[PDB]
Amino acid sequence: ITGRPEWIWLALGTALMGLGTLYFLVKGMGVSDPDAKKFYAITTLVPAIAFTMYLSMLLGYGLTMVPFGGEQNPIYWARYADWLFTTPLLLLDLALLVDADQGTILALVGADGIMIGTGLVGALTKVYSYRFVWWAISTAAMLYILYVLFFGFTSKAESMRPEVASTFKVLRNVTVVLWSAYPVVWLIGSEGAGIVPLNIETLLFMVLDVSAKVGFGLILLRSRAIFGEAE
Amino acid sequence: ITGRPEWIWLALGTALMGLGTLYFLVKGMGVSDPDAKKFYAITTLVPAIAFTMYLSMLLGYGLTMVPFGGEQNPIYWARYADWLFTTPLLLLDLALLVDADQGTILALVGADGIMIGTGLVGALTKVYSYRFVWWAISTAAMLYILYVLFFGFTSKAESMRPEVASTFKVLRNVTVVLWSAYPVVWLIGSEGAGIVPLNIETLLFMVLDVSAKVGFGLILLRSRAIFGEAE
Amino acid sequence: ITGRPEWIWLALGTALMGLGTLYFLVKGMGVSDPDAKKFYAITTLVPAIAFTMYLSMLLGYGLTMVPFGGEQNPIYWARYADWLFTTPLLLLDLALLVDADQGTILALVGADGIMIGTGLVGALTKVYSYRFVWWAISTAAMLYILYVLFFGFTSKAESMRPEVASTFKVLRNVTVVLWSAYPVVWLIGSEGAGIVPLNIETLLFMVLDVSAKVGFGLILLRSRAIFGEAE
Ligand SMILES: CC(C)CCC[C@@H](C)CCC[C@@H](C)CCC[C@@H](C)CCOC[C@@H](CO)OCC[C@H](C)CCC[C@H](C)CCC[C@H](C)CCCC(C)C
Ligand SMILES: CC(C)CCC[C@@H](C)CCC[C@@H](C)CCC[C@@H](C)CCOC[C@@H](CO)OCC[C@H](C)CCC[C@H](C)CCC[C@H](C)CCCC(C)C
Ligand SMILES: CC(C)CCC[C@@H](C)CCC[C@@H](C)CCC[C@@H](C)CCOC[C@@H](CO)OCC[C@H](C)CCC[C@H](C)CCC[C@H](C)CCCC(C)C
Ligand SMILES: *C/C=C(C)/C=C/C=C(C)/C=C/C1=C(C)CCCC1(C)C
Ligand SMILES: *C/C=C(C)/C=C/C=C(C)/C=C/C1=C(C)CCCC1(C)C
Ligand SMILES: *C/C=C(C)/C=C/C=C(C)/C=C/C1=C(C)CCCC1(C)C
Ligand SMILES: CCCCCCCCCCCCCCC
Ligand SMILES: CCCCCCCCCCCCCCC
Ligand SMILES: CCCCCCCCCCCCCCC
Ligand SMILES: CCCCCCCCCCCCCCC
Ligand SMILES: CCCCCCCCCCCCCCC
Ligand SMILES: CCCCCCCCCCCCCCC
Ligand SMILES: CCCCCCCCCCCCCC
Ligand SMILES: CCCCCCCCCCCCCC
Ligand SMILES: CCCCCCCCCCCCC
Ligand SMILES: CCCCCCCCCCCCC
Ligand SMILES: CCCCCCCCCCCCC
Ligand SMILES: CCCCCCCCCCC
Ligand SMILES: CCCCCCCCCCC
Ligand SMILES: CCCCCCCCCCC
Ligand SMILES: CCCCCCCCCC
Ligand SMILES: CCCCCCCCCC
Ligand SMILES: CCCCCCCCCC
Ligand SMILES: CCCCCCCCC
Ligand SMILES: CCCCCCCCC
Ligand SMILES: CCCCCCCCC
Ligand SMILES: CCCCCCCC
Ligand SMILES: CCCCCCCC
Ligand SMILES: CCCCCCCC
Ligand SMILES: CCCCCCCC
Ligand SMILES: CCCCCCCC
Ligand SMILES: CCCCCCCC
Ligand SMILES: CCCCCCCC
Repeated sequence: ITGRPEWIWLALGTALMGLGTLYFLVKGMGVSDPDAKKFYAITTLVPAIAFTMYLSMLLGYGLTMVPFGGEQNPIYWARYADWLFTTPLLLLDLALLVDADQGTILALVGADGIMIGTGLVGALTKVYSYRFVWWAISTAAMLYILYVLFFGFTSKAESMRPEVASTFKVLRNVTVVLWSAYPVVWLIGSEGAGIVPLNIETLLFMVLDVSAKVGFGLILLRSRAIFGEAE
Repeated sequence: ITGRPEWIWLALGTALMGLGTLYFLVKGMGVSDPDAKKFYAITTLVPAIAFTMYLSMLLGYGLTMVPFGGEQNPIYWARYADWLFTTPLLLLDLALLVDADQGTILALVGADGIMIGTGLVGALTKVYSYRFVWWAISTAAMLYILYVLFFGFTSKAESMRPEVASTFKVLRNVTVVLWSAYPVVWLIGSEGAGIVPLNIETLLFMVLDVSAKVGFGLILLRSRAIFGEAE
Repeated sequence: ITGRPEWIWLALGTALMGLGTLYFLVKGMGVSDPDAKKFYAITTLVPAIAFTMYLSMLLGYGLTMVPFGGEQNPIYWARYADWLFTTPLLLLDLALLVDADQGTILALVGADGIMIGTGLVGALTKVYSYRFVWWAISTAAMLYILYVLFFGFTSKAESMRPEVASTFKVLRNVTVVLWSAYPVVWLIGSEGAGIVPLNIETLLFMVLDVSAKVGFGLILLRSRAIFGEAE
């Protein structure tokens, strides 16, 4: 484990995702509202999945070597197995908050799968220049997601209860800022141009992951928007 | 790229799926009917997924070598990753058109997963004679799907609006004819008996894919069956 | 095939899953109740999936070698591909029986995915002591599932029709007893401590699989709880 300088950030990430999972699990014990139960189930699964994948990276299972640039490059593939399941769950939290229609939910989840799937292909591609073709396709899929979150959901939240509109607006802004950083870290990190070393890259993804999952969840599950209007 | 004679058909397929995706995306911009939005989302995702997998084959990522018959045989595995997601989406288009019940939808999607999954196992199997055992199981799963589309959905469409009944009947006939060709191309192509060479096999799958996805989508999204009855 | 002593139990399992699939398929022909169709579709898919994965193990495709303990250990990875899809389908049978809320269904299916996913990682892990870390995480996920089936569903079934309450109680008890045996067989078998040899381990999993899928299905599909109350 300790033979890799980035191990400290993988261990911290593992701990923070595990602690986040347990807090949400305990906090959700005393909840019977069927609407609130939906948000607790979605939001608790997110850091639980991330916990297992951070642990796999810490123990060395989620790491492979990819030859490109005449070098064997360490690629943590477990990140994409994490994101494949956690990013659509996070979008479902937002879509259920605004009572989005089914067709829009399917478009979001499908574009998200394309985003993560093409990012994985780009991470494992051995022809250096082709890695950035996949990065560009994946980034186009992300821009579609961000467009929908702004010019489809925002207008839908305003016609909703005030507390669900204000909570959505906050979580929307958090998501757009944090998610946009991921393609940048990829491009300048060891998967892309190799400007930033792997140990610093790992620290950046850990800060982003914890903020986008645990921080996101703390804002959502403390809001009254997750409960139905009741007397 | 150009070192493979089949590259021209992979490049054409990539272009036609990309163009198809963009047309459906633009055409769906001016749509607010929640029913129509469902069909546009399903139908636009189909060629978008196929685009990415054709590109992976063009660039050489979606290709592996499988030893059988005393030879290293080029097997494009990316086809099955495509079909795993696009064939159930196409069946969902048909099932939603006739307002199929949930139990029937689950049976269709499950049989479809078995069809594609066993076809993938057959494509990667190293014992030559066993490849055709998997082909037979996969073909049995397809025949179940075709039976349901005829002796379960057809009777349901007649009790529906006339425009949804006539549109379903057309898309049903297109699907049964085109899908039935796939097991035949597999059997006589490089995955099976090896009668037809890979470059011709690739041309045939490209014609079938574009027809079953883009051609299918053009018929559906030009129909009024996708809109609810409104004044 | 016959070069492996466990082949006899893989062949028996294949036959019993295939026969089970055909019986459920025939029995479900004469069913039009939309509620009953749901249970028949879920319950017939379970042994059909298991059939294909037992066949892959029989023919040698679903087997790999994992080095640990200074030895190349035969690991049947196809079991986890089976369980990944069949265990959530079995939980869906139970959840639909008691009309569970959506949030609870998602929590069950998500915990089940974590259970199977971490068990697969543990089966393929090359550092011997780490294999049991994954076993423990997977077992914690199972205990969560069992808790929900007892202290969330049981109370919900009592407020239901008497026949659905008594049928659920029976299937609940069958599930908790049979599922609990799996982590024990893993721990003492070739994936874990290696006390029980592989051929005996394979026999035990076959008895458990057939009972948990075909036996489970025979109890459910003979009950009147799967039909709506009708005159
Ligand atoms: C509606 C939305 C959900 C739609 C989703 C969008 C999606 C279509 C976007 C594209 C996804 C696609 C790129 C997934 C590729 C997975 C692949 C990286 C797995 C590893 O295989 C890659 C190479 C080794 O580098 O295999 C070496 C050769 C091996 C012999 C490969 C044989 C196994 C194949 C991988 C079998 C295909 C399985 C499916 C891809 C499983 C789904 C994986 C997940 C990442 C989507
Ligand atoms: C309700 C419906 C959706 C049900 C679906 C029906 C489905 C059950 C039908 C059978 C599907 C099954 C054959 C999928 C097999 C995937 C497999 C080809 C992936 C590549 O692995 C094959 C060998 C190399 O040749 O791995 C070499 C050895 C490696 C060490 C393998 C270890 C990884 C395992 C593959 C882990 C299992 C992952 C799941 C199979 C992922 C789903 C893939 C998709 C193709 C279903
Ligand atoms: C809501 C719920 C459904 C959530 C589900 C819970 C889930 C997150 C729990 C953890 C699942 C995770 C451990 C799955 C790992 C699959 C992995 C074993 C496949 C084989 O790859 C392992 C190594 C060889 O040993 O690959 C060698 C290196 C290769 C180069 C690997 C590159 C391919 C990657 C495997 C791509 C990721 C694909 C996804 C993991 C596909 C889903 C598989 C299924 C088992 C979940
Ligand atoms: C909890 C994890 C989250 C919210 C991860 C989000 C990840 C992304 C938005 C990743 C995006 C990428 C691109 C847009 C292209 C480059 C490759 C990716 C996958 C890093
Ligand atoms: C857009 C792609 C489509 C509609 C693909 C359809 C593919 C099939 C219907 C494939 C069927 C197969 C068999 C029936 C057995 C032989 C292997 C397959 C997977 C080619
Ligand atoms: C039809 C198959 C069924 C119902 C299989 C159930 C399997 C389990 C409940 C497996 C549980 C495991 C653990 C709890 C940890 C050890 C590894 C597993 C996956 C065997
Ligand atoms: C979206 C965030 C990207 C900003 C990356 C900042 C990295 C600064 C760290 C110093 C770079 C290390 C280079 C010298 C080793
Ligand atoms: C009462 C609110 C705080 C509860 C404690 C939460 C502990 C989980 C770890 C959170 C750290 C990361 C927060 C986002 C920066
Ligand atoms: C379902 C369509 C299958 C028909 C295949 C027709 C192939 C004819 C092309 C000529 C065969 C090439 C053999 C000589 C190289
Ligand atoms: C107005 C209808 C035609 C629009 C142009 C569609 C261009 C997408 C490519 C379609 C070619 C394949 C059609 C099926 C044979
Ligand atoms: C949950 C069931 C686990 C019980 C396992 C009993 C196995 C007894 C078979 C004899 C053990 C073989 C050891 C000598 C070869
Ligand atoms: C009339 C009920 C029996 C029908 C025959 C079922 C045959 C399928 C194989 C069942 C054997 C396994 C039963 C569970 C132990
Ligand atoms: C490729 C993996 C995608 C599945 C991720 C799991 C979450 C799915 C959310 C589905 C939302 C409901 C759509 C109607
Ligand atoms: C990782 C694979 C999980 C999917 C298994 C297929 C069954 C899914 C059941 C979904 C139940 C409905 C949830 C609302
Ligand atoms: C185009 C939709 C408007 C909202 C999206 C904001 C774009 C942020 C740019 C992200 C940069 C990634 C490289
Ligand atoms: C048996 C259901 C009737 C409709 C299915 C038509 C069968 C077409 C044969 C396909 C040939 C594939 C080898
Ligand atoms: C803790 C929830 C109560 C019901 C679960 C029964 C636990 C059975 C123990 C299984 C042993 C697996 C190692
Ligand atoms: C080795 C660098 C080659 C540059 C390729 C950049 C491709 C980016 C595509 C974005 C449209
Ligand atoms: C090398 C050819 C061996 C023939 C096997 C055919 C199997 C087909 C099974 C269809 C029932
Ligand atoms: C080689 C045996 C090492 C023992 C590790 C046991 C780990 C079990 C963790 C359960 C909390
Ligand atoms: C609940 C605390 C979980 C912390 C265990 C993971 C941290 C790795 C320490 C080496
Ligand atoms: C929108 C046009 C997309 C065409 C790019 C793919 C074709 C491959 C050319 C080499
Ligand atoms: C319907 C009977 C299915 C039996 C075939 C599988 C058994 C393997 C025999 C070698
Ligand atoms: C993106 C930063 C999240 C901050 C988490 C703190 C929330 C406390 C209510
Ligand atoms: C299967 C052939 C499809 C033909 C596509 C043309 C549709 C234009 C309306
Ligand atoms: C767990 C044992 C199941 C027994 C199956 C027999 C059911 C006949 C109704
Ligand atoms: C990490 C355990 C949390 C302790 C309870 C927090 C207040 C519900
Ligand atoms: C109005 C809410 C502002 C939230 C933005 C937070 C950016 C990290
Ligand atoms: C909408 C604000 C985008 C912020 C992008 C930050 C990328 C590091
Ligand atoms: C009555 C519609 C006929 C459609 C069949 C088209 C076959 C390619
Ligand atoms: C229902 C007509 C079937 C046509 C099969 C064509 C196979 C090449
Ligand atoms: C009251 C029903 C008892 C069922 C338990 C069966 C254990 C195999
Ligand atoms: C609730 C009874 C548990 C039985 C466990 C059996 C494990 C072999």
